[PDB]
Amino acid sequence: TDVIAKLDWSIVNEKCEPTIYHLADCQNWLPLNRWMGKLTFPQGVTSEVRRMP
Amino acid sequence: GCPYLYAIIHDSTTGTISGDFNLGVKLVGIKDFCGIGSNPGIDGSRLL
Amino acid sequence: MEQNLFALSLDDTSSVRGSLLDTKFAQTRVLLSKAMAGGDVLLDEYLYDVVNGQDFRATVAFLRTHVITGKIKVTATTNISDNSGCCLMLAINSGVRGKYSTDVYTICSQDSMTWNPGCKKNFSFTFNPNPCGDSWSAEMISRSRVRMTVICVSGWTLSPTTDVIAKLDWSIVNEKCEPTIYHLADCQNWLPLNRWMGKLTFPQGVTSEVRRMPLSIGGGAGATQAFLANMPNSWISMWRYFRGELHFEVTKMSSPYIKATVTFLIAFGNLSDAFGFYESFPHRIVQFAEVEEKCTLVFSQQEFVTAWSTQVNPRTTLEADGCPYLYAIIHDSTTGTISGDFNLGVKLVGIKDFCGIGSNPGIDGSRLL
Repeated sequence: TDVIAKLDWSIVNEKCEPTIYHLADCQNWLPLNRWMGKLTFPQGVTSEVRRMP
Repeated sequence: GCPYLYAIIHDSTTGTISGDFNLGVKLVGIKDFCGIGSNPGIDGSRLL
Repeated sequence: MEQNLFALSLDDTSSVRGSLLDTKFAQTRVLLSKAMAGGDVLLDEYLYDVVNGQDFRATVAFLRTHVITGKIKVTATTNISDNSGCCLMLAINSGVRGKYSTDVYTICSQDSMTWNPGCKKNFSFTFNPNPCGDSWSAEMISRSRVRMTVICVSGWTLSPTTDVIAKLDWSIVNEKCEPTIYHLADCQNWLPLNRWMGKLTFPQGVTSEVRRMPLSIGGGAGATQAFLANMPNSWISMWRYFRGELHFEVTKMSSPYIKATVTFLIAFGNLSDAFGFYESFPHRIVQFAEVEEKCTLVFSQQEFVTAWSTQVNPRTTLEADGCPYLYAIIHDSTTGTISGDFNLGVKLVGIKDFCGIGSNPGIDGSRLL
């Protein structure tokens, strides 16, 4: 049957911190969360390979 | 001339039920990033 | 500038060392049918030939090293759904002649490896191509014609949607290669035989089930109008009687879906099939977790009053038999939500504190199981 998933929105006790992007050429760490793709591998002994830019 | 992240099947996907072996690949971040010179730009990009 | 060349980093004789990356010298692709109940020969081939195509970091150095110092690590990759079983085996042997038996009992006498891709994803181990040295070369196993094999011991309890394949990662790992020679010393600290005991088959249903295995593993195993035997088993046949601590490796080759509780023990032959009170004899009860694949059975000296005949005459009634038997009884009842059988691989790996008694004149062939 169709199913459902519940959500429990709560305001937890944690400090809210900012996440800003600089133009500093050298960065200790920079987050991008850029998706790379949905890899799809069909069954069988097919010779399979995928490239991501 | 630019690197690629490769995903190769070592052995072979399989199962006792019709289906596909999907994989979500997400680049979360770059540690010790290093940006070189300003980019003039270039319209759009490869499609995947 | 110029320089003298007779004395350069050119006469290097040292064995290949490094990471499992510079050590990978061979990758063989071996396929599996969509259906193979048992005894199928997935792939047979001389060891040295496994390199033919290959071209990895280590490949080149593999051939060109006169004397290797490390064992070979073979690693298979292959997984199948939780609701399906199967059992494979990779076994190397020093040599082969004529139309040999590809059966299981024949190949697992030397270095072998068994497993179920249904519960344990990838299997691997290390072996020594030169069974009596501590060194070996590429040209070595090529000439002495070292043959390795791959077989299916028990079919799929359920068929996969498509054919599948399992890859192999041949590497020369950093481990000392040690010999494994058989003496004629009547008293031995430990003696390995790896003599297979049989493929136990338990049909579903509440059927009253029991199986006996001869502790008189002399002469070899059965076969129509002929017996086949590996070197080890064939060798222990050298003695009349014997005894010692028995070790056993019982493997599950059926889908973890096929649940069943089996109980083992040592008892004699005259025992009825409708006995029931086996549970009054010293025993070991065996269950299998959804994943557990192997279970080791140890039977100390206290389960045998005295030594027993290595091999007894084939035409011997089951009640006239006076030599122990390894018993496998169903405690409750095999079961499942899918048609299939609960197969069990029983292999006698070795005897601790072995004791061989007097030379055996011999006796042609042997009981058939």
